Amino acid sequence: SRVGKKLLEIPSDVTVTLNDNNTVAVKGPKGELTRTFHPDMEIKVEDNVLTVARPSDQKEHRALHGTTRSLLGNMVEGVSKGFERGLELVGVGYRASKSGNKLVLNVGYSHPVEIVPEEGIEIEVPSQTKVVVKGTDKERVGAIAANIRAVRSPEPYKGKGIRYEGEVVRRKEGK
Amino acid sequence: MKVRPSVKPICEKCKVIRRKGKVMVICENPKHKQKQG
Amino acid sequence: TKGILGRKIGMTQVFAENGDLIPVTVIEAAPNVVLQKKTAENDGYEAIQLGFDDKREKLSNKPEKGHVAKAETAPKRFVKELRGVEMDAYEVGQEVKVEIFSAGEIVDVTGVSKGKGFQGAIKRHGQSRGPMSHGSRYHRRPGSMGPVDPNRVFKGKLLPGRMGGEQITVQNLEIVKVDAERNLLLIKGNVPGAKKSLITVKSAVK
Amino acid sequence: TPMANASTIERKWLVVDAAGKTLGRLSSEVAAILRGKHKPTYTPHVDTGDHVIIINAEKIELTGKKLTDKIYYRHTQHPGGLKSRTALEMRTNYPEKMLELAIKGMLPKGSLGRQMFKKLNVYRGSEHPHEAQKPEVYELRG
RNA sequence: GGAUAAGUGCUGAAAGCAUCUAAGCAUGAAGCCCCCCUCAAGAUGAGAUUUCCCAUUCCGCAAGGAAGUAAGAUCCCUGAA
RNA sequence: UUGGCACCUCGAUGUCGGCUCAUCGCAUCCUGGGGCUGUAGUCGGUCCCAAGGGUUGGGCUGUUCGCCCAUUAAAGCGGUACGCGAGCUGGGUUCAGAACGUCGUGAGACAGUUCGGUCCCUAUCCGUCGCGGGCGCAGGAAAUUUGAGAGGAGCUGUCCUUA
Repeated sequence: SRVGKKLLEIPSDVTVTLNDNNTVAVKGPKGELTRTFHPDMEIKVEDNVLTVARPSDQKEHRALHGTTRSLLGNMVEGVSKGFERGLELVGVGYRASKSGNKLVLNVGYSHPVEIVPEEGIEIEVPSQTKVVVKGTDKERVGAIAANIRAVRSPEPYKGKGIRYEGEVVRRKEGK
Repeated sequence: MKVRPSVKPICEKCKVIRRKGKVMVICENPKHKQKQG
Repeated sequence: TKGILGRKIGMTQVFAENGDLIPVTVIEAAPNVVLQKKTAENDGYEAIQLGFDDKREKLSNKPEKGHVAKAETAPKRFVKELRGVEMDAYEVGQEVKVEIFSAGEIVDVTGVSKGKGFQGAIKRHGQSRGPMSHGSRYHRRPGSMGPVDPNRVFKGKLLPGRMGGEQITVQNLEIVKVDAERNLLLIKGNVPGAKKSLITVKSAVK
Repeated sequence: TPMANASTIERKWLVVDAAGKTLGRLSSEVAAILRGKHKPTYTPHVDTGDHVIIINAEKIELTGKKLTDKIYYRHTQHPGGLKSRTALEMRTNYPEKMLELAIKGMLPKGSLGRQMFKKLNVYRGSEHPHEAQKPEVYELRG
């Protein structure tokens, strides 16, 4: 029962590089990534497989040892497969569209709403309602998704507004 | 929120945690949501 | 950013394609001239000077004469300095005029208020007076000076003094008319200062 | 009946970098030498100290959550004229003055304290205009 | 505009899950610093820029002093915005 | 707050209320931002962060307080010698007069009432607001300026559209 103790294979179409002490850089079909890590940690890529180690056993080193592996797994999974998040939305006049790369939302306001994925992330609008964010970093993807969801967060009485596809909305009884 | 020094869990699904050195309580039931202060 | 400076004359009324009056202020800005063109490399900021007069040599002095003789103009009486404008546009010896502006541009104007003299708390600071009857021996006076505990008087307590003579700006005015042949501006409303006094006009700091 | 110096002084010029240093433990030495306690020819009333230069003031360090929680208060002589500046924004905008504050605080008070403060000359970065004085480096004992 | 409060969160382990948090990222107030207005180099840390004047005479070993001046300013006078 | 103790003050620390003048705290009345809701909406309740600014005019009463009328976004709670009388008033308390009730044999007395009843002071120092002079700022001068730093300002409704 431990995370960082484990190991992360590196299937193919991937190249890891310790550019320096800790500033890892990864590449592959979807693109590339970089991260700087805590230097007390120890990283060693073997043939096709990555290993991580900590010097010691403290509340700090343990946590870092777990986070580094989980984060690197996220990195390689993004560079291979990419990360994706769906978003539904529920209303009557609630819908979406795009202005080129941008996103556009006609939900509930006197005005529409505009969103800009500036950072090498793309957005897809297969339907008027459903939306997809698609990129390489879970961090940025979830960030953008929450930026969207904050626009018209749902309501409990009538489940409205933006809504993660796997969301369990709380409900009320409109008196 | 329910700000109070006597912070506890209420139901079994209530989950105490610590955050920014403060004590807090989590649950899907927002009325069970608590904090010290 | 833009700006000019001239002299106030007076006030009057003007119509606007209607019966709609306009209380107008009248300014003459004989063509101002550049004198110096400052830089961040030597002066630490970008800015220019502007002169507005044509003095007598009996009134001017040698250093002024040199400082202007960089340009091909005469000594000046009202010299001031504009900031935060386009610099490549301007040059030295370059005259600037009223046809900069137009009849709808908004403005922030600046001048020196009138001198009211050593006046009291009411006229200076808008305080209320005491009653003039019911046995009162108190009126036209500033008020208490404060409480007892600190054994002193706080700063900022307001009191008589030489009211006036302050550098004042007025924002978001509107130009009404121009007469470049007479070198005149006609501005919607009223400005600080007395007649014959300096007035620096500027593109409004929106 | 020992000596008590007067106009028999040779004030050198020292230089100090602050790339990773704690300002308190640094200042507690620079002030000592500004006062001249690093000399045998010390007297309390003559300012036997030695001139000091500090570089890379921005690049000082601190312990704990001081950058967020250490507060330099400063009051005018107006009511509610209290003002506050965190060590962080002091470091960014102007670390010269926060170094000066610390050192001034741990200097003596009076005309002599002020005059030995006047020897100090703090500079952001690594520029050091005072080449002409032919200074030298001073590593810190601490 | 910038940084923040409460709050919201993303990613994420310690604690194979969960977790707004310890690492790391972002939001977020009539509030804080700015933007706006005024004063401000006695800021004895006395700043900067432009332009003007010239480097005279007497003593005094020198130190330094006075004694006429330049640029310029004032006394005095007419007056008030 | 009502109080307890008697520590400074009886070679005098003027005491309620009101006027003018403000100032500080925040346990926030409004405005701002949020959580929860037995929050459908509109309005709300409660809690959290926030003290920047603002926070009415009248009748009765000496009054504070309070009740009432009409408004307001709101009509905040408190401290500053229950702020401020060498700044004002002096209606009340609290001198001497007189009177009612009551008590007292009586002289007289009553946090019982009523009528009427002298509020002094040329500001030395600090402090505050304004104004000048002198010197300094490694020569002497005229101008323009930088900006450390300081102060000011900083509130809010109603209507139309969205609908």
